[PDB]
Amino acid sequence: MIISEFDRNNPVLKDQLSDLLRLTWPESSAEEVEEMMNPERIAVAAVDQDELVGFIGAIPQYGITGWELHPLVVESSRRKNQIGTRLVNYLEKEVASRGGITIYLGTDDLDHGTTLSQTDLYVHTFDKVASIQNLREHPYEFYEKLGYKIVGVLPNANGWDKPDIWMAKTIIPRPD
Amino acid sequence: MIISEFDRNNPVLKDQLSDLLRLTWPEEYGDSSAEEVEEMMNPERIAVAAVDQDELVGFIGAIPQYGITGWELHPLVVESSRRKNQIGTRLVNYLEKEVASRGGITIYLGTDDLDHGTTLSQTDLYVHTFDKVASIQNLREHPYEFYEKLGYKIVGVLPNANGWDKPDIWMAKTIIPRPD
Repeated sequence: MIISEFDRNNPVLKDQLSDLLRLTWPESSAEEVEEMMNPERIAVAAVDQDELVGFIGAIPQYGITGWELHPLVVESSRRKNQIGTRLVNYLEKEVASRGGITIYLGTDDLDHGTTLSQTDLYVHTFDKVASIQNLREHPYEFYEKLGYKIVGVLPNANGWDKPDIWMAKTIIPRPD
Repeated sequence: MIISEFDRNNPVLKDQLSDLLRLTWPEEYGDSSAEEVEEMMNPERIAVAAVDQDELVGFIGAIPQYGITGWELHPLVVESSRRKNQIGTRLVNYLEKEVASRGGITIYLGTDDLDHGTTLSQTDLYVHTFDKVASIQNLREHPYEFYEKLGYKIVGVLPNANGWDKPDIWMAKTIIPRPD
């Protein structure tokens, strides 16, 4: 398996990304893939032989300092979590290379995956954020293991008690 | 002065909006004004105008980011007059009503602290993040408190968003009653 910057001129590789996004989330695909091919963004591919098994992207939202991690998609396979970890690490390195400081992301709790759903998050917001528990292997803990910290929540974002969890990580050393 | 829905077929209103976005924020919309005005008039979005004597004095917009339930408040632009905060309060209230009418549940926004406007800047926000958020103080009339007076609560911050110790403050408010 090789991790490299996504070659945006391999059309079948792009269509592989578009099938991957088609199959992981039924909620089509070519339009969003073309948004992910913006030269403004960072696009990283994880390729085994000529098969695309992983893709990760980042959007510069705050100049060059703040980047949003979107999306991360890995074919359901063996070592899925390892490919995802490697892609995250490579993306952090790319963002640092361009003068980036922090990567942040939103991961939704749509079906009671965490203890932040099914509760009124405006009451003791940060006490509930600090005491979060993973109820159904929600991906938030995946990023928590890679150094990302929950720094915010959007109450009722996707419907009542279906919030978005905001996680961030500063990927370069603090100046001293 | 009247707050009403922005007429997306008014080129005169559009050019007034592009003049306001140019003059209030020369940094952002000096070259982006026609482009971003056309981006702000997307029919999926909400566009609300504040007009006094056929002059566009205020504008507020909202983007549906989470289906139709979660909306981001962007942008809010008021001409620098003595009634700036009244116009803004007025626009926020009208926008909340608009978003609720369209099936929206929560409106959220980001307000950046670039130069020590609050106590959340000029510090490592990764050290005692939520205690520093809870003990926040407005040092130089930062807009976060303007939104706090309108019912918005700080629900998150992004440390080092705009550079080291120049964070973004995330605020949210749910605009419809809790169903029982």
